[PDB]
Amino acid sequence: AARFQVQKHSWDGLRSIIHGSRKYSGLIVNKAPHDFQFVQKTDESGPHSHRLYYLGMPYGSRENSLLYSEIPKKVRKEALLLLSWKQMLDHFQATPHHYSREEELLRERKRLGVFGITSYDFHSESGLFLFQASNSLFHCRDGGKNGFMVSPMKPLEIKTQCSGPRMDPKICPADPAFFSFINNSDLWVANIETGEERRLTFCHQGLSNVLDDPKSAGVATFVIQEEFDRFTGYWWCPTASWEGSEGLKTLRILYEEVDESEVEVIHVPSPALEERKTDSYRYPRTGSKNPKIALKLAEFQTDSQGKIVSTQEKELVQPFSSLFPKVEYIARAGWTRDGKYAWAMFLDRPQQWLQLVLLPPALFIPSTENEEQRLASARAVPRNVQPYVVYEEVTNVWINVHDIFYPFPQSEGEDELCFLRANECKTGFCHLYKVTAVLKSQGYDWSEPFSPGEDEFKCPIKEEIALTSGEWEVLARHGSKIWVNEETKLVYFQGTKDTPLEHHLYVVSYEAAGEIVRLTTPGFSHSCSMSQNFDMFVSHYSSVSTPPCVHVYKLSGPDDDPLHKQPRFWASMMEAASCPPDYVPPEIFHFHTRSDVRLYGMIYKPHALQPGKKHPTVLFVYGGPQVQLVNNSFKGIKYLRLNTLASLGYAVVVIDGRGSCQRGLRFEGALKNQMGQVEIEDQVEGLQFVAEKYGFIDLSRVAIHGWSYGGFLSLMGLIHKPQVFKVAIAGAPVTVWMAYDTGYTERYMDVPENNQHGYEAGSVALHVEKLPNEPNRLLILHGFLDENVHFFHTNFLVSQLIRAGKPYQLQIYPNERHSIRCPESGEHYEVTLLHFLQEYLHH
Amino acid sequence: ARFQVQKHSWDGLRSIIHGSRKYSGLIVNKAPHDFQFVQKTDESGPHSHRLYYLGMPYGSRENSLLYSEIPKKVRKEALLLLSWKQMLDHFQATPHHGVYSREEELLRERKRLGVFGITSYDFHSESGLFLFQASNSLFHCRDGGKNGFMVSPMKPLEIKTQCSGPRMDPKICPADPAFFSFINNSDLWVANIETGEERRLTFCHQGLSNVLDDPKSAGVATFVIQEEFDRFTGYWWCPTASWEGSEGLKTLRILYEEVDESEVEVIHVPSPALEERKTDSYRYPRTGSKNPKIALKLAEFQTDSQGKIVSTQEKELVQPFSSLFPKVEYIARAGWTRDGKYAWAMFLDRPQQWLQLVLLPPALFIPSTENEEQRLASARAVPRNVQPYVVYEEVTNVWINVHDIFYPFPQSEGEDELCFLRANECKTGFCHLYKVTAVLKSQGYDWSEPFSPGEDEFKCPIKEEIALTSGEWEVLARHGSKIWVNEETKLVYFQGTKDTPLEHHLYVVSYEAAGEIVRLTTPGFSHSCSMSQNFDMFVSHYSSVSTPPCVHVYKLSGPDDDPLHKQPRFWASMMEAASCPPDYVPPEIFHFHTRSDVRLYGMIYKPHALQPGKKHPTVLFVYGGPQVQLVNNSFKGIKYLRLNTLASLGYAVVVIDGRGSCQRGLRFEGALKNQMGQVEIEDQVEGLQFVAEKYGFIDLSRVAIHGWSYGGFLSLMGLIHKPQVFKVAIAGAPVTVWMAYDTGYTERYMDVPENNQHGYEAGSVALHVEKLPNEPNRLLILHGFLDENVHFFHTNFLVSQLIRAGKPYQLQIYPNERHSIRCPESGEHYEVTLLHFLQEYLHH
Ligand SMILES: *C(=O)C(CC)(CC)C(=O)Nc1cccc(CN2CCN(Cc3cccc4cccnc34)CC2)c1
Ligand SMILES: *C(=O)C(CC)(CC)C(=O)Nc1cccc(CN2CCN(Cc3cccc4cccnc34)CC2)c1
Repeated sequence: AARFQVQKHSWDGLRSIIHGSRKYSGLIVNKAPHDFQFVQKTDESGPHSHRLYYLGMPYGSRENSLLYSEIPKKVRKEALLLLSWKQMLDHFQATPHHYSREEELLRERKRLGVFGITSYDFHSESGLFLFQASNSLFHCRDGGKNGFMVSPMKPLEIKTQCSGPRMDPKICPADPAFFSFINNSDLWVANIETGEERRLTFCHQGLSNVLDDPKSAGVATFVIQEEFDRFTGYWWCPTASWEGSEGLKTLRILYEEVDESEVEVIHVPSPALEERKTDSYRYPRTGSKNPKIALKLAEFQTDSQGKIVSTQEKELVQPFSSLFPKVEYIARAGWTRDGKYAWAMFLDRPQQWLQLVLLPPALFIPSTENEEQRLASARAVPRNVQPYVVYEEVTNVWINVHDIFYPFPQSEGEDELCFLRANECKTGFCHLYKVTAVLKSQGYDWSEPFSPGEDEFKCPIKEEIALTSGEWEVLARHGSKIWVNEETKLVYFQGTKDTPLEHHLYVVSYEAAGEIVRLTTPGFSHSCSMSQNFDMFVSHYSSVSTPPCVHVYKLSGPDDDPLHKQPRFWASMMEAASCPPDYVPPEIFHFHTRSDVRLYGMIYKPHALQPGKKHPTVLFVYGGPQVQLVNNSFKGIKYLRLNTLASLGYAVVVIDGRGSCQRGLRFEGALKNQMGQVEIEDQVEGLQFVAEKYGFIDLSRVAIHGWSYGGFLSLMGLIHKPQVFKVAIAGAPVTVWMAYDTGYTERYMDVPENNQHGYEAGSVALHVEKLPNEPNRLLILHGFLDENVHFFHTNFLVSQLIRAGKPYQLQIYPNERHSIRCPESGEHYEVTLLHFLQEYLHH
Repeated sequence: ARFQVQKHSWDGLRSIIHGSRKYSGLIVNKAPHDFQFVQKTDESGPHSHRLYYLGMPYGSRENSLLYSEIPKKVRKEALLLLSWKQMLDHFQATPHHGVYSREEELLRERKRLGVFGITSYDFHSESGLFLFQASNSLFHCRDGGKNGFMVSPMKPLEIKTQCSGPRMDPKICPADPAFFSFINNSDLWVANIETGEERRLTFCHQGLSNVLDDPKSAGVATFVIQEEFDRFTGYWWCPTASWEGSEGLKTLRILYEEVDESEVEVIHVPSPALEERKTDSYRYPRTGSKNPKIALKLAEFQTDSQGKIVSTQEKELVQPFSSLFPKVEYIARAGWTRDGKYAWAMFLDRPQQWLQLVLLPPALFIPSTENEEQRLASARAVPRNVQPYVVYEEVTNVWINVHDIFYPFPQSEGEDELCFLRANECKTGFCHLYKVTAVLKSQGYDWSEPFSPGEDEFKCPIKEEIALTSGEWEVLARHGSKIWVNEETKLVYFQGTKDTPLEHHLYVVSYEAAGEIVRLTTPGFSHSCSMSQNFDMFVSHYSSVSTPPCVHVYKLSGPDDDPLHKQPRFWASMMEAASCPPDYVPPEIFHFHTRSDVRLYGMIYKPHALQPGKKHPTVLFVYGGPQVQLVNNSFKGIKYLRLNTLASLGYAVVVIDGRGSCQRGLRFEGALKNQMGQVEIEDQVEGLQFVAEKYGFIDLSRVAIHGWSYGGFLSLMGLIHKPQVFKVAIAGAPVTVWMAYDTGYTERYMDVPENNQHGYEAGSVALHVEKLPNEPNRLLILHGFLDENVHFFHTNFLVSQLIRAGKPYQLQIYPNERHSIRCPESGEHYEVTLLHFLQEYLHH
């Protein structure tokens, strides 16, 4: 019956509430160990079965370092073993003073907040570790022949004569004496033992005008990093070969060569604000030119002493653009484990057609200006050498790039490739298939200019067995992977089989496809890392009510029944923090829309709730593709401010409407070509359901708040439902889809020329006449340095608001990119949110 | 008791502001300007003169070239309104969507030009040639002279070019109007307008793809020169031809500034095409950092009797500019003597406390060459009696204000001396006219021998220095003000504050027998005048606080034997004063004496329909910076209608010209030296407290402070230093960190940062955010995103500091505006926002 009134605090009152909420949280940000490597110990006398390597922030450190824990052979059943974190590196400052533009932008794109060592490459046979640290390259050795340290060793720096940063370092799998890196947009190798360095590619001239120097080798460009989650542009061949009678060893690297010549240039302000300068970006806006791309092959020869004797740039016998004319993007690439084939995952520009293509090294010839030498090379390419399209995925929705492709070893003289593949477009749910392609030879004259027909290189599919099926998903994106045991014929995977609210670890046979066994405990969402010996796994898991823990599990039982190996709790890497007394978990619910679609939501109930009270409500919204807000995992680290709102007496509602992920392609596909037009309808149905079910929602006092897609929908809510939403707080909103990039926008909306109606309807800056004529209903927030949702979106929205004579409030975070990382900015944002709601969320 | 302003809806405030601004859009940029008088030489015709000018008549959406006919006789008992005749037949001078090239766009911003169309023209009276920019190209037309006077609009002929990109700063050759000059891609060109021959004279710009590796320009005024020294050209035609060639060839000369910006810091400012998401690069000398390396050079070319360009030559000083003039940081001004015998330059040191006027004979310049032997031969051939002459030197412990008045007389006494009129402020601390005679005595120099000049090298003996004016008032010599000299009558016409600092008047004094100064303009108005070169007629553009501007033509009439006492007789009107709206109430000017016994002027907009015993919420509208006077007897309804609008809603509006403001002498302006922020607020608070005591209707518990640029800076300073005086601040385009501002402005008033760490720290509001309010809705920041003078950086940095100090703030940005709000939608939104912020938050 009655309306609850939030206590109005002074600004300094709100500062103390926010500072207190964070400072006395009873939770620490990014404390979990990660990037796990299991190594077996081979001392029968010793007490430890394994050493476990990982990245983590040890006790009395402010930065990530390389750590190990000892896994004992036996544990007391009636006792909880907390593994001690041992340092690998002796008192070593990995972080630079107070990063370069290259390292800074990479941390923004990989969503990395923590300081210090953020990744390492590891070679198990040799026990070599390789990593970036102190704006240089370092390495150390542990296990293998050398044996296991019992105290922190000092990491050996790798000296260079190169100018500028050495990026994306990787150990050569065939010979760990060698590693690769990118320097000034070109691929280099070095011998880590001898210290010899050698440039392999010569794309980057190093010209004074950078915009006249538009080619790179081995580099993932802006859209590939930001929209396709690929951070490398080169891949070591896993094997050596032995061509020529001189006894030389050949090592190979597949790399993407890019030319950004025709790609539009935008300027984004640089983080040194006092310098009043911008950085230049090759930013493909929707409908404009993406980079020109090709796959190429770098080869070098080595003697028995490890000297680099010769190097060669090799390219496809006919141009990439001739062989693969419909390919806009290379999503992924790699090699078969025998090095027999390079492979690439190719996408068309509409992102409705994917090909998995094998490329034999024999299809690549030496790069040359000499047309006669090139023709001699092309004449020598055998007729039986060709690309093989071993898999093709087609959809009328869009291809989500799935990272799961596992090719099995071939027999000698076998013209088939068996592989595991995650495929969503077949059933509309991402599932594991065992595929057998026949490598069909047509015979090709590579000396003639090439024009591929329909189904050029297309391999017959002899067999395609569903290992999984149903209205749930195998997780195949954004870090999710499979692990394959070829001894037991088992594939381990993560999925939503038990519930869309929880990630679980599962195992199924790929030989006798049948029973799926769950390996993780229901009531938690799990993120797992499996030992390459399939004897142990780590689970990073949480629930809405329980902060995250990291536990080590032993897979135990008879070796003759590997599918039914039992997960046994073994030891803890990190115990769950106490759920704070001031923190009240949200409650997950579900409802059916008027169209009988099931939606999940969660509610943060006003704290110390009294009956007969209607409370002012904040609808917290993301609502975009590739994200699920509502699941059974701990929200108090990333979304503490929602608990803070509930503590002051706001109800907080979160709805996963149509367009959100982990519900299949059809569910996500509801927003195709009509972003903005359907998401608000589901949000309002959720709000009305929560009001009817729970009874404490004041529908006369609803705020809408979100960031990025959530900022976009906050403005759309005020435009389409001005009687529902009293106020909107729009953080980093997309306001004009024509200003957003190719990779994201075209996937969901097509190009502007093909979807004028959708682009117009979905661009909030073109509908400012429908925004409120009353002041204090709209707050816009934006990081000045945002390289994803450019400040331009807010600038253009403001320009339109002025033209339409509409009021607005604005806050800028001058030192922030897309997400607020600095504590002062984060606190100021939260204080501003509390102040805006207390002053302006009224009936 | 407390008056409460009526609370309106946002759309209510939009209606009030939209209604108010109909009047301003009727009168703003309506005045004709850039006047040229030409006498008619036809006794049969009814007109004594044709008067050319720029104007936007009612209906037109752009400025065009116009003329009016001045009749020989007028009815004494009738007011003649002159007809505005078009020169150009249905011609769009404005480009498509009013989108100018970056060069033309930035020049309009720096010259404060609001109108579209033709904004300037070059005129050659003998030939009747007009030359002007239009439609991102160059045009010309002819009228008067040999050709005779048009009776209907002619079509302007475009000048064809093979040059790529804009042709900037076009000028007619005074010696030969067949030739004109222009700048193309940072180099000086000349062209023959009759033949169409074009020739590049300078080769500073390599045209490299990396622009930052291409840092030299010729003929160009750089960023600080345009923004802070009010100079928009970097070259000067020699007014005469010479004939030193024995093939009967004619030599024409151009003096030009060559600059090297190699060492100057680079900043990026967003470009006005927001959707392109790009910036333009600027060579921005921040205070304490490097200015451009500069030199004066000489471009020569030879022409035959048929007007063909036979040859060209780049010439430079026989010893480097940096050797001859080692303490010179800036070229303020340059030109020639009327006979072309000497180039001259006005040089400033880096502290801007030492100015030199220097003659440079063309003989001191030798051909540019890489060949060291040829250079030494050239240097040896320079006569020993050729040298620079420092004819005048101004020194001060305050600062040099660059005065545009330097009038060299022809050398009618002989070659040993130069007589000149000069405006000088540092001598008495008030800007006054002096007649100076310098002695030009050759020391004898071997120019092939290197020499480092000592103190007072080239310094001329001063034979005579007569004060033509004196007292505690100013001759106006800056920002458009000039003198006119009639050498027949020995009279100099000037504008000044002799009658009152509140009014500009036209005056005349003899430079032969300096004595009585005669005022030619009517008291009770401030006048802006244009004098005929024949001294028979003048125009006055004039207004008062109560009367909108009019433009009247006056005849100077009376006996020719007594020219000093010629009567100004009203002849005709170019523009009558508009009717004021009924709800426009003029502000009231007052003065008061500070506790230190300094007289300060202010004005008050009284709340409309004021009732006694009521205290009203108050807006202190502030600029408070150097080079500006807000309080004078001129019409404020064009630029400051919004102050009347505030008064109509029941706000009191107060304006105080504190110490630091101009038109009160160097000592008064000098009060803020090395301590910007620290004295201006004290005077603002004394003014406010005086107005509250004198007028009795000021609620001192409800005062807002509001200003733009220096006024934005002082709005923040008021909130920091006087938080109990100012309930709210609205800070527009504030300077928040003086260390981020430029060399020319900041060093003049504040020295370099290393010499004035205390003053820079105390005056930088972004470094004192801890003292800004912990209560919301006391601070509104406004800034144009594209501001190329007060960079958005100032607001961005202030916000970054406010966040770190945990302070609340409100922010509005004008994404499509540079420094000043030019778009009507932006202007309306600003004024609506101002009224909303005051109605909601100016309380208690
Ligand atoms: C704003 O909404 C934009 C721009 C930044 C689009 C307008 C946006 O969000 N774009 C976008 C691009 C690529 C991928 C995504 C979705 N990812 C967001 C980050 N997320 C990491 C993550 C979050 C929660 C839990 C979790 C658990 C395991 C691994 N990762 C995560 C992955 C999805 C959005
Ligand atoms: C802001 O205050 C800054 C930055 C834009 C300094 C922080 C500023 O104002 N700078 C500045 C630089 C050079 C010269 C000036 C002073 N001029 C301003 C324009 N003004 C034209 C003018 C205005 C009103 C009346 C009037 C009457 C006759 C002639 N001109 C004018 C001339 C002075 C400021």
